[PDB]
Formats: sequence, C-alpha cells, structure tokens
Amino acid sequence: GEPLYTEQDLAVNGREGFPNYRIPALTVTPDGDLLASYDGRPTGIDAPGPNSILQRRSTDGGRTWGEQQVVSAGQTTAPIKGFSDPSYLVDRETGTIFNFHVYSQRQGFAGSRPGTDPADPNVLHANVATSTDGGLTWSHRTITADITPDPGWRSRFAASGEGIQLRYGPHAGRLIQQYTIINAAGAFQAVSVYSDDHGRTWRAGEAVGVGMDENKTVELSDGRVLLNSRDSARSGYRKVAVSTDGGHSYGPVTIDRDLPDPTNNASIIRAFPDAPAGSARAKVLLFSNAASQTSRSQGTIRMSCDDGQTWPVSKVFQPGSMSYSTLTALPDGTYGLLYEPGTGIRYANFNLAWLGGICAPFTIPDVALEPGQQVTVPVAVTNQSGIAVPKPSLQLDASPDWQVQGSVEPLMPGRQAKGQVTITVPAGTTPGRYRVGATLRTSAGNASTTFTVTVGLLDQARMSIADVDSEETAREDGRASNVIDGNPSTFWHTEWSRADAPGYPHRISLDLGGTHTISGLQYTRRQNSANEQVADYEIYTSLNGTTWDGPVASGRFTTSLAPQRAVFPARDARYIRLVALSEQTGHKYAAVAELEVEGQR
Ligand SMILES: OC[C@H]1O[C@@H](O)[C@H](O)[C@@H](O)[C@H]1O
Ligand code: NA
Repeated sequence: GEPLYTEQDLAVNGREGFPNYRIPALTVTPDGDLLASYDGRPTGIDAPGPNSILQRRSTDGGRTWGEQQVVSAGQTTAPIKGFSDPSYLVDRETGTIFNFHVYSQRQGFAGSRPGTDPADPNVLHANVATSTDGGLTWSHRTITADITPDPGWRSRFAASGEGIQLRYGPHAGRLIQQYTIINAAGAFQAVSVYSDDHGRTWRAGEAVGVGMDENKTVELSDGRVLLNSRDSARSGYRKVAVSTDGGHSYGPVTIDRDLPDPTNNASIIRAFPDAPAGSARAKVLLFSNAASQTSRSQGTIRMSCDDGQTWPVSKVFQPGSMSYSTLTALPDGTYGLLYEPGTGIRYANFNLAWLGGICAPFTIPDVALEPGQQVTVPVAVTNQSGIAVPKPSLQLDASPDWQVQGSVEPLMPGRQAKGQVTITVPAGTTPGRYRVGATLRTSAGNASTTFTVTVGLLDQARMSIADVDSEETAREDGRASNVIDGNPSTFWHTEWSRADAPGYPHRISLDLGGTHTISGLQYTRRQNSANEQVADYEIYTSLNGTTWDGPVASGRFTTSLAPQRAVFPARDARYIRLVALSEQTGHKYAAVAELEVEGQR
C-alpha cells in the first residue's frame, strides 16, 4: 500500500554508558517482541577488548524501545573479559532464543592460539546465551569444544546478525548459525554450526572456501541452503556457495557480480519465512549491504524473486555512511533493519511498497562499437505474478553527449518480453569501458540492470601472451594472461620473493590475434597493493613478432587506479609490447591488473 520507511537510534556513541556501540543483531521473539542486541565497547575496540553484549526490547512492534540491559558483561579490570559480536537465533518450534557471541580474554580473532579449554585465556571462545523466557534472563555456555572438530581450527567467531531454523525437508527444525574459522594453513574459511536437538548440543559441519569472513545463510524455496559471504581477499563482491544437505557441506564458492561489497557484513533473509515449499513467495529474498566497493556507504536493500539468481530490485536506505546491517521479518508484514550509521546503532522499518518494485529482471548484452557508430541491441525481460503491464518504459543512464534510447513490449504474466536499445556514440569519444545503467519503469515498481559499451578497443578474447620476462605462479597467481581477462582484481606479477628473481627492465608482449590498426594502449595498476606500480614505460610494436619496432611511445605513468592511456600515431601491428623500466617507489616488481589495446576490430 502506502510506502513506509521510518528510523530511530537505539544507541548513540557516548550516551547511556559507552563511548562506542557497534555490531547489530535483530530478532522477533515468539510473542512478537522485537529484540535488538549490540556491543558496548568501553575502549572502542573489538576482542580482546572488555566489550559487553547489550539489549533493548520493543513490546509495541518497534515504536518505543525499553532500557539498555546487559546480556553478557565484560570485565574492564584484570583479568580482562569481553563479549562481542552478537547473533540471534530463535527456535520457532520450542520458543528458545539464542544469542551467539565471542568470549575473549587475552587474544582476539587474528591472535588466538590453538585450544578448546574454556580456561585457556589465549583462545577466542565461541559462547551462547540461551533464554527460555523471551530474552529476560540468560544462561551462558562456552561451546568451543563442541564446534572445533579439527585441532587446526585455531580461531572462530559467529557472524553477527541472525541465524536460521530450517523449515523444509528432512532437517526441518535445525538451527544454523554461521562461523568463520582460521585453519592450520592460516586460511579464513566459513562453517555452519547447527543443532538438531533444539540447541542442547551444537556440531560444526564441513568448512568452505579460502579468504572468507562473516557469512550468512538462507533457506531457498526447495530446501537448499545458500551461503553469502564477505570476502577477506577484497574483490569488491560477495562470495556465494550453496548446500543440499544435513551433515552440512557447500559446493564450490564463486563471486557474485550483482552484489558489490566493500568487504563488510550484510544481511540476506527470506521475505516470506512461512511460505510453502516451491511457491513464488518462498523464492523472494531481501539482501542489505553497502553497495559501494571502495567505501562503507550507500546502504541498499535489494530484492530477488528466483532464489537469488537475479537481483532486479534495489533502493538506497542510507546514501551516507553505512557499515553493518541486519534484517528481520516483522509479524506485521514489514521488515526491521538494524544498522551502523557511524553514530552507533540505528533501527529502521520499511515495507515492500517503499522498495520500488517489480520482479522483472532483464538482460541487455555487452556492446562493442567504433566511435561515431550507432548499434541496436536486444533486451530480454522475465516477468512475475499479477503483472500484466501494458506500458513499461526503458530509461538508460549514460554520458550526456551519447544518444541512448530503449523500448520494451508489454509485460504479460509469466512470459518473456522483448525490446531493444539504440546507442549512438560520437566520433570524438575516448576509447574505454563504459557502464550504462538501464531502468525498466512500470506503474508497479522498478527493475534495473547495467551493461557495458566498449568503444574503440580490441577484443581481449582474441589476445594471448607472446612473451613475458617473469610471472609469479608459485606463491600466488601473478600470471601474464591476467592482464587480458577484463578483471582489475586479477594481476600479472613478476616472480616475487621466495625466489630472488630479476629486477626492473621488465616486459610483457601481447599477440593481438591478427593484424590491426592500433593507436594506443591503456593500463590499470594493481589495485590493492602499491609497491609494484609501473613508472617509466616504452611501447614497441611488431607484425612478425621477432623484430620489434619502437619505442613508439615512452612516458612515466601515474599512481592512478583508473586506466591510463599511452597513445601513438595509428599504425598496423599484430603484436604490442610494454617495457617497464622502473617502479614508482623504486621497488623491484611489476604487476599489471589489465591491458587494453585501442584500435579497430
Ligand atoms: O612480496 C610480495 C607481497 O608482499 C606483501 O608485502 C604485499 O602486501 C603483497 O601485496 C605482495 O606484493
Ligand atoms: Na586482470
């Protein structure tokens, strides 16, 4: 009906007893009470810090909130004890509420030492506060032994937010709470901690991935359990994995490109928790995170209607600073959101009318053209339920002096619609990769996508490596071939340490895959490291591949994270070579994220 979005702060840094309030966790008790838990940081730091687990309660749907009570109190005086990162799990069958959190003594997550002994002050323990009276009183347990099946698991912490109780299949009733472990090999993995006896005993299942962190799980419409992870390896995205069992294991982990993330926590819940298996309502997910890849800001709620395959809906709830966010389905049909705005922890409530709308994900392919060209590309839209939409619009978002227009036929229930986009780009358009936003406007809600229009660059898929002076391939993936894959997150790296290899006259040559008239080369520095940045370069070209002619260009490029051009009077060439002569701060390695060649296909 009428759109709703209201907010209020539950904790304000400096007020009510603590200098710092962080890490939100939201839930709704069986009686309909809302419970909000967060850390109270007297020192403004996580574990080993003397943090406390607090709690505020709302008995009127989230409008008014009670006083801040303590769930797990940390000791500031020696010996120092702390409680951090809460995560709620409500057993809807029995009514018990679990608040999972970290119990620290001397070490935190990165410094915890092997062991399961509650007494050992050097391991980071996994605790659980249990309540059978709605959250009023709690009973504490240290469950580290129960969940550390492999002695190599030297550290752990429960991903804050809220866990889940399975409703479908043979493992229906099972409580699952996600964790992050540090194995023997030093790797950060994800593991599900579950209980089949309503929480009396907790076992850990099989660990997943490498470079994982705070992860989240949801039950799909068919009973499958999807996992959505923060990526410690910082690719600017969420890692996802899925499971089909009850001794818990997930298949391969992959990066989801529809979900940008600045390596931060995020929520993913079932929009209709009590829907039947297989139904449309059972397929609707809500995900909240910070959409920025360089900052913890641009907090946005996204919506899926096909179990997480597509994410057509999105809307920003906090354009400004936004870090951790947690979601919860309220019994009135709305959704509760607890997040970090930089001032502490704030509570928000919104309904689906406020999101925009329409479950009509659409695809528009990636286009390559020469400046001064026009191209028309097809649009394919997949439609949802009570949606017979006779007049939908297509609003494209591009560079102002580019003419972009689009149209789509009507949307009929359960059918696919067709359409097209015409892009005309001017002759003086600088070669590059262009992101074009697409918005399917309809009187029943929003639906958006993005495609890429590449102007004036050759096709990398036709490119290969002719030669390279050195590639790091033992300790990491520093392959010369990572420059031609269209991903700034992967890089070529010169054979680095743990093998005292060559120094600076470094070089990489590309086989363009046929003769082309080229006038330039663009290069992108390695993004998350500053010590292998190329300074002085020289470009050489060739048609036979053995006799090289140049330097066709020379220069010193900057420390810019975006692509940098190296232009030269057009010429025919089958091969292009970049000779790196020095590094920005005199270091010995070279790493290039991407190499783009400007020319005519
Ligand atoms: O020795 C190579 C490595 O050195 C590290 O100090 C650096 O942070 C890494 O990005 C990698 O370059
Ligand atoms: Na790359």
